Amino acid sequence: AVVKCKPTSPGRRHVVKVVNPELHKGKPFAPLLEKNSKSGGRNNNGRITTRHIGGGHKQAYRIVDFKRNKDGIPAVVERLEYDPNRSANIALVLYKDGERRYILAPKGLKAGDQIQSGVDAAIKPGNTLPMRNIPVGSTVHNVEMKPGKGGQLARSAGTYVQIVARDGAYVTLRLRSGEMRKVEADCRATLGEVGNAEHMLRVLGKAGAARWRGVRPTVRGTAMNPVDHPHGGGEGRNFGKHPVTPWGVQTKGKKTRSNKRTDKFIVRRRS
Amino acid sequence: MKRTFQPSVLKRNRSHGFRARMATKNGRQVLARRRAKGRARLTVSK
Amino acid sequence: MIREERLLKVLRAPHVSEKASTAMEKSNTIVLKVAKDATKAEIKAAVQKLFEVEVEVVNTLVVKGKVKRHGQRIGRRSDWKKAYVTLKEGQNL
RNA sequence: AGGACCGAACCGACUAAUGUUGAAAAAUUAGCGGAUGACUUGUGGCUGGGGGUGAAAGGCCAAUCAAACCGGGAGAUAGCU
RNA sequence: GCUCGCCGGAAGACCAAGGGUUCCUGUCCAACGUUAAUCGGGGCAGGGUGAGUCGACCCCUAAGGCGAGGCCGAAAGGCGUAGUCGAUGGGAAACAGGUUAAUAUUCCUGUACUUGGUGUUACUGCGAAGGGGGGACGGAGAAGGCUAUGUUGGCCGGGCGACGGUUGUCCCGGUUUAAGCGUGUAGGCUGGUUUUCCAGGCAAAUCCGGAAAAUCAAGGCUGAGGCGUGAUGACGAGGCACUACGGUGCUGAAGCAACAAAUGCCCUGCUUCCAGGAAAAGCCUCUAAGCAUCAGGUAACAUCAAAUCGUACCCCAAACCGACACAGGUGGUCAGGUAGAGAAUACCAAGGCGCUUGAGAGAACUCGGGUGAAGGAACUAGGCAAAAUGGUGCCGUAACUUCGGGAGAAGGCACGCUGAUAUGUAGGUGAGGUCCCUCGCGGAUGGAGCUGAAAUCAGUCGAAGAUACCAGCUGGCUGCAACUGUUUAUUAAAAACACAGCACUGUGCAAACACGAAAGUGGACGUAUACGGUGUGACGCCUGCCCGGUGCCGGAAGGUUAAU
Ligand SMILES: [Mg+2]
Ligand SMILES: [Mg+2]
Ligand SMILES: [Mg+2]
Ligand SMILES: [Mg+2]
Ligand SMILES: [Mg+2]
Ligand SMILES: [Mg+2]
Ligand SMILES: [Mg+2]
Ligand SMILES: [Mg+2]
Ligand SMILES: [Mg+2]
Ligand SMILES: [Mg+2]
Ligand SMILES: [Mg+2]
Ligand SMILES: [Mg+2]
Ligand SMILES: [Mg+2]
Ligand SMILES: [Mg+2]
Ligand SMILES: [Mg+2]
Ligand SMILES: [Mg+2]
Ligand SMILES: [Mg+2]
Ligand SMILES: [Mg+2]
Ligand SMILES: [Mg+2]
Ligand SMILES: [Mg+2]
Ligand SMILES: [Mg+2]
Ligand SMILES: [Mg+2]
Ligand SMILES: [Mg+2]
Ligand SMILES: [Mg+2]
Ligand SMILES: [Mg+2]
Ligand SMILES: [Mg+2]
Ligand SMILES: [Mg+2]
Ligand SMILES: [Mg+2]
Ligand SMILES: [Mg+2]
Ligand SMILES: [Mg+2]
Ligand SMILES: [Mg+2]
Ligand SMILES: [Mg+2]
Ligand SMILES: [Mg+2]
Ligand SMILES: [Mg+2]
Ligand SMILES: [Mg+2]
Ligand SMILES: [Mg+2]
Ligand SMILES: [Mg+2]
Ligand SMILES: [Mg+2]
Ligand SMILES: [Mg+2]
Ligand SMILES: [Mg+2]
Ligand SMILES: [Mg+2]
Ligand SMILES: [Mg+2]
Ligand SMILES: [Mg+2]
Ligand SMILES: [Mg+2]
Ligand SMILES: [Mg+2]
Ligand SMILES: [Mg+2]
Ligand SMILES: [Mg+2]
Ligand SMILES: [Mg+2]
Ligand SMILES: [Mg+2]
Ligand SMILES: [Mg+2]
Ligand SMILES: [Mg+2]
Ligand SMILES: [Mg+2]
Ligand SMILES: [Mg+2]
Ligand SMILES: [Mg+2]
Repeated sequence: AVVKCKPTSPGRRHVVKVVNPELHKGKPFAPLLEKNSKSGGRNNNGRITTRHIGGGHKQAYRIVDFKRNKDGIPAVVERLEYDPNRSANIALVLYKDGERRYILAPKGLKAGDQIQSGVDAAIKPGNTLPMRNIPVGSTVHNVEMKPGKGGQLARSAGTYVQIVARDGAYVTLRLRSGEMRKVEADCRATLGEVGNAEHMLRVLGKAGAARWRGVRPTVRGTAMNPVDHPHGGGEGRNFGKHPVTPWGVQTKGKKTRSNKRTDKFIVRRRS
Repeated sequence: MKRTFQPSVLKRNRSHGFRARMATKNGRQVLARRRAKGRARLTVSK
Repeated sequence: MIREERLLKVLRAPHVSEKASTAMEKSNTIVLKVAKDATKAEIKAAVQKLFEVEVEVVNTLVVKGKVKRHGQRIGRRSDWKKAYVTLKEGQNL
């Protein structure tokens, strides 16, 4: 539910919450939880290699099943949960053999719904098939790039791929970027979109809300001294340079894709 | 006012102690130099 | 068993003080200087063997040696171990 | 409920006076701001010098910073005093 | 020694960190101590630190470190797997009283508890490097039930007052007791129980998960406190006997209740929210290989063991960090009384101190304060500084507004004491007694007693009743930045930085990008509703024209054009 907060304080005036009542109010399933401590955007040399990352709430990692490889055995959605580690919600599902798994919650799935995976599975949202067994035109998510590897594409809240064509060993997919891409038709996809499409309508409303999510401040290059950043310097607000990154590469138009290995699999780029 | 020396024996012995010195070649050179100069105390250790 | 040679090393001296005197009269406890590596087990065994008495329990402390100046040179006396040896009954040592 | 309000602890440092061979190589006094948070704090850990780190002041990196400190090249060079 | 003053959410007490003998005693006064010193954290000597239960070590892991092989790198080395370390976190168990010049949960007395090894006896499926459970976790809020503790009364001992009065509705003091053991209460959670089946838990499982049946409903788990015991003890005001007059020795009354009550406990609860809240072992259980009338397990009992190191002392400080016996800095714990919302503030208790030069004098001038005729900002760059405002309840409150605000707008009134209402009320607590009783730490009734607002009326004192301390100045116009934040440690706190929001642009995952000769790693156990870069900076109304220049994107005919 998209809900505006009332302006009882200046930090609340602009907050827009997305509140789902279906989300389990209790604690997650413990055997699918792991520790995932934070990085600060710092690598094994201890250097900041991605800026603007630090703090934020402690988070446990939910082991989500992106492979969706337990074929033939039906499963019931027990409950939908909040996952802190991603934008989509997750569903705790119970397989008829007494095994529980987390999956990415599709749009329109609810506690009680039955899902299945495999070649024989019916064409309904939450069902994972090899994409050769999925009608051309179908909306899908959690799409594999290599068979058995696990879903890598359309996983974020609201996202989905369309199977625009199938030609033998390959399906052509329209991705959320608008990139037309080829993928092996043995690659699995789950039917339907990812849920929580209202995620994007959330308004954080205050600085601290971003800080809660572990995002540290961005200082503009033009606010720095020349020694710090190409945009640095000036007596007043000055610029007079072509926009670049902190390492001097043009950052308004210049393409940076250089991967000749995977160029064969791209039918048409996003444009 | 908080001055710069804020003593901690653990931090002392881990930063500058004998076994830290011994752990790297540059640390072992430190010891070699100090033995050559004939220092009574090679390390903070003692 | 602890060997007799070991036992003949562990007990160094009777410690003499007012506290040691009071200990002996009040609570039948002899205060001994002992070897710094002497265990409570070794002290009990030695007192029983050498002083021919029956020990209830040994308590031990390590005394840190004093830093002392001697003609403008700065020394340090050795650490030593003291043992409060509680005797049973009336053993009388 | 709240980067909500008033206000101690706690964190800070707007004004004034004092002090300026100080009580103090940055404080004291009287006022002052924040005070459930983008808060504050203990312990431990990690990032190293053209390097770090920086809600960005060229700030900070052991009273040192438009390139730390220590040793070395080294008795640099000094048409200057 | 007697007065006086100061601190008392500390300037008391106990610690960690850090220091290291500064501790106690005797002796000394050169030097040290901002003076003197007979004194000392000074000199010299001697003494002093006692643990199965406190802590460390130890078992277990976090961040992170190291790292057999390995991968990578001119060399040096880098990274990392298995492992192994690493607390600031998880893991067995002791309390009260007494005692030293100096230690004490360590000694002593009394009364306990824990784990492990043996042996003995009985019972008996034991067995992991594996499975499962558990450990095991957020912020906020709310309300009960409690206790620490306090107050008053009762009780007991003592008093009858340096000056009017004081045998009383009078004064002073005490009125304390643990862990453990037993009991299972307010509260919290959850339906139990049995049978059968099973694509799951890498194998197996009797366990966990799942499914289907039947049956029964209280069953279990957890849990403060109270109560009993511990305790016929200990402690105890005081009295008596000594004194080496500092201190000991000896004996010992009362030792109850009510009320109030935490920020502590039940509560790792409950409710609620979004930002969605360690790990591993101990522990419990399950089996595998294996072992088999054996080991081994369980229980009882007996016996033995529980080492080693720390333990003095300071610790918001004269002992640590600051060159100083330096107005500085330093994390945790404890939390008395009266007034008060309070850990604010004032005065006090316990306790601790008067800050290691004093003595006079009573000039200018400086510092820190108090008061001020008439005037009242005329001062000045500027109301800088000072003066002022200041509480609670109630009445009342504008433009404008994003409808929240603005607002404590502004402004105003009441305020002490005494009596009455009512010998103390509303309210809270609740004894006895009575009745019921799945019979108890029960329920209902009942109201003794205790505690106790707030108000109204009447009276009364003073110049003044929020009397001290404490404690908003207010309003009008306007620039800038939406806001809370952040910043030049030590002359700049701002209009600067950030910020939510917006936009552009890159990026298809072995992502872009970043660190890195590399291997790797971060981005991310994320996947275009994502991530990076750039500019703008809430919100409202909006954001015009120019692609010539420079840059980027696309194109690729033709011109030119490298190595070869
Ligand atoms: Mg960023
Ligand atoms: Mg931004
Ligand atoms: Mg600047
Ligand atoms: Mg440049
Ligand atoms: Mg300009
Ligand atoms: Mg210009
Ligand atoms: Mg003993
Ligand atoms: Mg000991
Ligand atoms: Mg606030
Ligand atoms: Mg405020
Ligand atoms: Mg600051
Ligand atoms: Mg101040
Ligand atoms: Mg405030
Ligand atoms: Mg500048
Ligand atoms: Mg500096
Ligand atoms: Mg240079
Ligand atoms: Mg040369
Ligand atoms: Mg020279
Ligand atoms: Mg000394
Ligand atoms: Mg002394
Ligand atoms: Mg002198
Ligand atoms: Mg003299
Ligand atoms: Mg001395
Ligand atoms: Mg390594
Ligand atoms: Mg190797
Ligand atoms: Mg490790
Ligand atoms: Mg270990
Ligand atoms: Mg620890
Ligand atoms: Mg003492
Ligand atoms: Mg009580
Ligand atoms: Mg509190
Ligand atoms: Mg002590
Ligand atoms: Mg002094
Ligand atoms: Mg001081
Ligand atoms: Mg402090
Ligand atoms: Mg105070
Ligand atoms: Mg006072
Ligand atoms: Mg004068
Ligand atoms: Mg004056
Ligand atoms: Mg005045
Ligand atoms: Mg006047
Ligand atoms: Mg006047
Ligand atoms: Mg006037
Ligand atoms: Mg004027
Ligand atoms: Mg004038
Ligand atoms: Mg002023
Ligand atoms: Mg004033
Ligand atoms: Mg103007
Ligand atoms: Mg501002
Ligand atoms: Mg400054
Ligand atoms: Mg300033
Ligand atoms: Mg990757
Ligand atoms: Mg700007
Ligand atoms: Mg324009």
